[PDB]
Amino acid sequence: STGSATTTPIDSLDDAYITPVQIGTPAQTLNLDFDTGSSDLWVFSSETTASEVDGQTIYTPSKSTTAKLLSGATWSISYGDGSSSSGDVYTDTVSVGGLTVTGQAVESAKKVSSSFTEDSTIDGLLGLAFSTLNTVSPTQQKTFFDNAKASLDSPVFTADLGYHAPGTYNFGFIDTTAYTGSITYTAVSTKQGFWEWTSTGYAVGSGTFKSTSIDGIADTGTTLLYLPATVVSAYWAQVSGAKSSSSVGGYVFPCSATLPSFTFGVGSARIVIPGDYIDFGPISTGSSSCFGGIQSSAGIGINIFGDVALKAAFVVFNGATTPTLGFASK
Repeated sequence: STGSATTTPIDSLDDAYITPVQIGTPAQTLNLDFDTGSSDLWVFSSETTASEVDGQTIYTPSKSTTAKLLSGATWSISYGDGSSSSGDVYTDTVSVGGLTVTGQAVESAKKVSSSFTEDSTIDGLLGLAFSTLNTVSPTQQKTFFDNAKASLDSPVFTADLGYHAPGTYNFGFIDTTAYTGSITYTAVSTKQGFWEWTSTGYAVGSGTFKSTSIDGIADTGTTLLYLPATVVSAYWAQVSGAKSSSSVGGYVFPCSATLPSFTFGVGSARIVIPGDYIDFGPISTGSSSCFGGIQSSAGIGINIFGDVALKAAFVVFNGATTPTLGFASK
């Protein structure tokens, strides 16, 4: 089997991407944030504290003839950005772009933190990291991909995120028309539960490539590119007037600037992030100070190849017995 679904930016900045997901019978379609940095499929629901729902579409398990309470199961998650959610668990039928999994754990939120409530466009998350990170207790549950894998034509999914435009998540096949050149594959460590890999280096603008190993995670659920402070300083040093602002919480730059590109290495291959992808607009409405899309990972504890990086590539998440990651230009 295969599936193919369009993923759409939530706003004009590409702060996140939403993908429609069918849950239950008859289908209830929710727009979920596909997150290769976590492993829970959780949704706003009829059980969510009413004051914490503001415009989201909810899953109502009582209206699904295929929903079954997973007795005794609870979940609770906290994300790298400080947000969180928790609740109980149903199993139900879940379909993404024509690919159907029966008996998928659908984690129903009883509580969500403010940042989720405040984002009306995201109805929940669909985790695509390794199932070892799944938070369901006392019986850990499998991700949608893990459940689908054996049925797929090939045990892979691909992320093709757009810049200021829709893109695609495919399951079970590589669309060879979706990228240019060849796909370069690179080793993955699953020891922390992430799609963790090592970039071979970077360049700033038309500058020379610096060969250096940069361990990090491919994370569709993180907006920005978080890299070591040395690398980030080298980038922003090429932007007149850019500075790290402790009050804002990162590098800012004059909105009048033209940003240089940023290149990262995948083996001997190179992925070029155009400068415009690195502009996240005014820090507050009407400001002429703009927020940068490349930020320091210092104090996160890990480097994160988030959407800023991934959207410059066609990315293969290869879930073979020994997983790997592939990157192609597009």
